[PDB]
Amino acid sequence: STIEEQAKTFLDKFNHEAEDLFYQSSLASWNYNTNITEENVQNMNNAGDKWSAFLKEQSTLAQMYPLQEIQNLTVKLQLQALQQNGSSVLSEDKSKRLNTILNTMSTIYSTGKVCNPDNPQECLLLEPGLNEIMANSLDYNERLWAWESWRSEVGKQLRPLYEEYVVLKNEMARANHYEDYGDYWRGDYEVNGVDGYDYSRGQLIEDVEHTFEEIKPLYEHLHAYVRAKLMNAYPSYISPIGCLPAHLLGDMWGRFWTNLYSLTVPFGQKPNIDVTDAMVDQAWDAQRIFKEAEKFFVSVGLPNMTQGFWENSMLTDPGNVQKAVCHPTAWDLGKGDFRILMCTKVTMDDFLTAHHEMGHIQYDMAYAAQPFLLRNGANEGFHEAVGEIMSLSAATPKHLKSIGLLSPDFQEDNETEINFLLKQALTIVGTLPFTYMLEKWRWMVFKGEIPKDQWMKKWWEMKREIVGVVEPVPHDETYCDPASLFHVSNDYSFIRYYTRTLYQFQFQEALCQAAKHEGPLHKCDISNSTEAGQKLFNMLRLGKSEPWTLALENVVGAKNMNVRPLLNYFEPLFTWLKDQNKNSFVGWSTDWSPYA
Amino acid sequence: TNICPFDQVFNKTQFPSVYAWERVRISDCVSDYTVLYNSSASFSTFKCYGVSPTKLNDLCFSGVYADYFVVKGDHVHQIAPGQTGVIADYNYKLPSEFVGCILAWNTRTIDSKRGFYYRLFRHGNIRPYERDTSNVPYNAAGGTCNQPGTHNCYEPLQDYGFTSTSGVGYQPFRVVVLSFELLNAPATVC
Ligand SMILES: *[C@@H]1O[C@H](CO)[C@@H](O)[C@H](O)[C@H]1NC(C)=O
Ligand SMILES: *[C@@H]1O[C@H](CO)[C@@H](O)[C@H](O)[C@H]1NC(C)=O
Ligand SMILES: *[C@@H]1O[C@H](CO)[C@@H](O)[C@H](O)[C@H]1NC(C)=O
Ligand SMILES: *[C@@H]1O[C@H](CO)[C@@H](O)[C@H](O)[C@H]1NC(C)=O
Ligand SMILES: [Zn+2]
Repeated sequence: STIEEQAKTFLDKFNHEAEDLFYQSSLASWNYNTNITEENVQNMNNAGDKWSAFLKEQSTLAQMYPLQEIQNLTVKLQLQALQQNGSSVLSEDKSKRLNTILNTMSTIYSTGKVCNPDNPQECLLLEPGLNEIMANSLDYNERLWAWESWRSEVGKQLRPLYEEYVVLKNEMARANHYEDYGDYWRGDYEVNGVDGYDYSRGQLIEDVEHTFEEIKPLYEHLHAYVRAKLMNAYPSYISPIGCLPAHLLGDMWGRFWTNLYSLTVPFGQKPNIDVTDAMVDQAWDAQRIFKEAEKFFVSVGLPNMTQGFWENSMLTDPGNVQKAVCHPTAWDLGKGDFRILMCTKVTMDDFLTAHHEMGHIQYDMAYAAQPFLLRNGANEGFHEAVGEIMSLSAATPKHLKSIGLLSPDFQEDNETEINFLLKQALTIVGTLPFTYMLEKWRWMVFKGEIPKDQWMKKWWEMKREIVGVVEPVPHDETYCDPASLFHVSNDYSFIRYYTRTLYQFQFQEALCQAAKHEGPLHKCDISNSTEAGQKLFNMLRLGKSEPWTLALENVVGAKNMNVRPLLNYFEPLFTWLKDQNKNSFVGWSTDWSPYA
Repeated sequence: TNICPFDQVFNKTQFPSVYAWERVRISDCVSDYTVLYNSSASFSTFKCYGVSPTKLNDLCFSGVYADYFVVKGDHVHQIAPGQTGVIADYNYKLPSEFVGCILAWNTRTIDSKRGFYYRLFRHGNIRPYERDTSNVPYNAAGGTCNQPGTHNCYEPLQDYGFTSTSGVGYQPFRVVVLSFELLNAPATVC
């Protein structure tokens, strides 16, 4: 009769019909990833295209049910998902031109090589090579060569291609009732139709800047301390009032500062915690690692793994003649099928990432009862944050004592506490200015407020003001340095890394109160706590059926992202850092340059 | 008096779909239910309505039926007196004054193939103990359509994709339903 009854019928056939195809397509991908043959890839190609051709045909007749005559909110969410025109709005020739442009960027980035001077025969690549230098070299004139050459041969050839990438993808957003491409990516945080929970697309910019204004006092103190320790390594290359050259941060792009731990350890005579030796002495294997991590989730009230998880998953390198891809991943094949692919080793690094992957699986079980189109996290930054907080708890010394890996005769002193936090700070805090600046540069380029003749000029002006990193060699308008990163060249959004960091410390703080934890936030463990698990399970079982604003309120009791819990985690490090820079300068001056 | 045919219908080679269930008839025989009690752990569901589950062997009925089909593990709770679901609306219905027993068990290694179907849409709920075996397209705004896959026209039969790798809730189950009649009549099964 009405238009809602005929819309629910379309959402009743699709759910049962799409699930069948999604299982077969995901079954062919598993076989190739565990058995690499030229015949197994044929099954993936044959099965995958069937699913791809299924969606466009089904979405074609989903546009004939208008959205202005439906009052039931759970139906509008599903209909809006299937009403997305996508890249199908562009013409026949414009779509092809965009498609070949993207494939070119993936090809050039993966096969890029640099040939060293005086040896024109043997050349060096990135995945091995250039990396090794940017992780294990202390020579000033050798790191500079690798930094500049890669951006001179790979980056320069991406300059003309990236210009067309903006203009061909801005018009796609304009036809889709968005004023630019940047607003497309900001639509993942949009909530409409619920009173008291609305979140406009333009409010993401205001909130990100508001939270970042409270991070600078912590960032400057860590920035000044790193600069002082780096003057010892390189005698006459760093100024005490200036910035840090871009080729001395422990990696190629400055994204993470983890490789600087050797030169910036506060107390070098005290070693870190490593339980690899204790595991091999007790004959731990791959099966034991995944058996112990399952017990962690049972204690907090969450369910345990299915029978098919053990019979079907892959937890050890096949060896012999069978080949496979060794990237750790979590699979949701459909129809209640969950597996894990991992080339496990008996180490501490592999013990922690087992909890990270198994945390993903628990999320997938929670919303398996939801409709098919509403089976995901609240937004792009929710799935990763859930897994991260599980690895934080397992890495605590108190947890390791319980599972018998660390002896009860292990005393924790304040010296080792600072060492642990600085290692964490060089990875979490150090990447926040980098993520905020790059996304801001991409956002303002799409709006068009940065002219094509000032792309590089404003790139390094924001670097010196927000990140405080100066270039070693002047870069003119023919360079495309931001395109040298994997995410930028391969069309991936970057703002999910900023929100994931903030979400993961709001979740941790809320869960530690439910467990009645007293003391610094970095020692809190959520094991054997049913209240923490019950609070977390309410968010997990919602899925995409509810606004992320309300889902966040179910755990932390707030409707907006906050940065205060992040500073609480790193508060002890803040006090120690101030006492180090009393006889030193905090901040940087933009007028300095190593080339003048 | 001869022995009941319960072991010839409780163990066959092929079972039908829910939309087409069989009604093998049991009459003029003596029956022994201890065979279904020795293999009690093989049944994932043993529910009896009207009569007690234990101490039912010494009963006398005026007529006993038997219906058997294959349904997924997520639709097993729908076979009961009083429910809406999807099976209780269009595939198999039980009267509210039903008396009998319901049995089900897992057959993941036998019925794990394509070929089992069930009804999805129809015009109105069916009556108790009704059999529908039509294959005509369905519409949400009129009578009969002549083009499945076309706007407001839908095919009413969905396949039970059966794979041994799937979860427990999506794995095949075989259901046998026994109905007992206890009115004033000559005794047939005792
Ligand atoms: C892997 O693929 C090869 C293809 O020649 C096949 O012979 C082999 O049986 C496969 N391995 C497994 C475990 O199925
Ligand atoms: C949306 O429809 C479902 C159908 O089961 C119903 O349960 C739910 O209450 C409806 N929500 C609204 C907005 O009323
Ligand atoms: C989960 O643990 C409970 C208690 O040990 C057990 O009864 C149940 O069978 C387990 N489920 C699985 C399949 O791990
Ligand atoms: C076949 O099944 C019937 C009941 O389902 C059982 O009594 C009989 O013993 C089974 N056959 C065998 C060989 O076990
Ligand atoms: Zn992950």
